[PDB]
Amino acid sequence: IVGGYTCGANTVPYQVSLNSGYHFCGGSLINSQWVVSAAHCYKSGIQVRLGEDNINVVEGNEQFISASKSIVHPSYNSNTLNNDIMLIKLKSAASLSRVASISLPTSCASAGTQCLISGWGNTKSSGTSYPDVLKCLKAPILSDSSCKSAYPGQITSNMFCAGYLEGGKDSCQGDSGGPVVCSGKLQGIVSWGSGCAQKNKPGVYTKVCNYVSWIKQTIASN
Amino acid sequence: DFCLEPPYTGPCMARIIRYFYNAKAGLCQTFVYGGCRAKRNNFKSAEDCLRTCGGA
Ligand SMILES: [Ca+2]
Repeated sequence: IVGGYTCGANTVPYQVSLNSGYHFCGGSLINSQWVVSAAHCYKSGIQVRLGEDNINVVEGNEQFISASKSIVHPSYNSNTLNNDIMLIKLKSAASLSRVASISLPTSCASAGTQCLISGWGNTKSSGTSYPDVLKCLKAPILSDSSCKSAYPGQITSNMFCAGYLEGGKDSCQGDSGGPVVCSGKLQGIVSWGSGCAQKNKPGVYTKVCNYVSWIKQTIASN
Repeated sequence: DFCLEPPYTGPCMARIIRYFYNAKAGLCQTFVYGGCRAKRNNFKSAEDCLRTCGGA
């Protein structure tokens, strides 16, 4: 997260860290045994870390649970990045105020909606600086038109842009798979962009409201 | 020669550590890969990197 602020310990209870010997992606807890993240974050040997604030020191509120199954959307396209969503089943159920699940959306959010984006990704647009603690950012959802203007022929109906055209505030490496929460509902998943916090290049997110039925049924039959 | 190409992080926002052959240093080094659209000078281990590109 570039241009954000320190969230404060366990103030984003649904935020998870995907660990493979080190933090490589974020994710959101949607129920005691399931996590949603990005499809490009698929990796073998994933350990999910819940209740984290400082990802470098054991603070006592953590729960490290291995993934038993990782389900990448059947239509995920690694070239176009369309359908960049994945479900991770925990090997055991997490014990749910410092660890809680986030609600799925009943409807899609409109342009202008203010959302909270969180993650342990790079905090520098030009440079490298990974934080110990969780960072937060409030950014508005942008209209489909402007999103398509920023990324010609790359935006599908399953993607939305959020951020500031001026730049300076955005998600970055290390944030992929993390949550974009608006009005208490999970609306997006950090996915891709052109650099971080660049002017006229807002971040691109997976539009969760289009996958709700797939998520509910997939979770139930696995 | 793809072994001579600089490392490519790509457009995705992950922080995945991979290896690339650094022809200047004559060795495989680590870099941050974003998770998608990998070019060929991108390996999961130093051994794979040295086998494919070593000595380029
Ligand atoms: Ca910790």
